Amino acid sequence: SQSNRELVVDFLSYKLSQKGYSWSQTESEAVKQALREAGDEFELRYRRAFSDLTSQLHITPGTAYQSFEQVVNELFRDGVNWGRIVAFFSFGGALCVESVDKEMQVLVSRIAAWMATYLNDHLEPWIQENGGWDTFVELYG
Ligand SMILES: O=C(O)c1nc(-c2ccc3c(c2)/C(=N/Nc2nc4ccccc4s2)CCC3)sc1CCCCc1ccccc1
Repeated sequence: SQSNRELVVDFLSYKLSQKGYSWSQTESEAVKQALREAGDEFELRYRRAFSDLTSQLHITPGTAYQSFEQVVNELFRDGVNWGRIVAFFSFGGALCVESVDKEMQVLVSRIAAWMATYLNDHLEPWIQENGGWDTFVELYG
């Protein structure tokens, strides 16, 4: 839904404010706060245990959605758990952060459309199948 939309933005803008950048190119906030937190732990703790997915996608302004998708597919080669969804978000942040690093901040809005597309096309059936976002929270919060 658009629940996923505003979630991609929260995660992205946070990841940028953290790197010193600026996105300007209730119980809900609890999910955002929870995803903000898990991504931070993901980065501190695991990110460097897996192959670098950003190394596999050579991000450019003329990169297509299906390029991104086919890379993101790799993440979920062995199924969907919440962790990999976290890693997914972390990935979008790193694409975003790298983009701004390389003077391609135009991509950022694209990367967010991309993730949102990927979420609804690939992951929402799972999330609702596994208790929605309020469930992710009860576990990882
Ligand atoms: O749980 C898993 O099975 C799992 N498999 C994972 C997996 C499976 C397959 C692949 C990978 C990871 C790969 N990851 N490569 C990445 N490279 C990058 C680069 C930048 C940002 C994010 C990423 S993720 C590359 C090869 C395919 S990631 C993952 C979750 C790791 C823990 C997440 C977490 C951390 C703190 C709090 C809550 C949850």
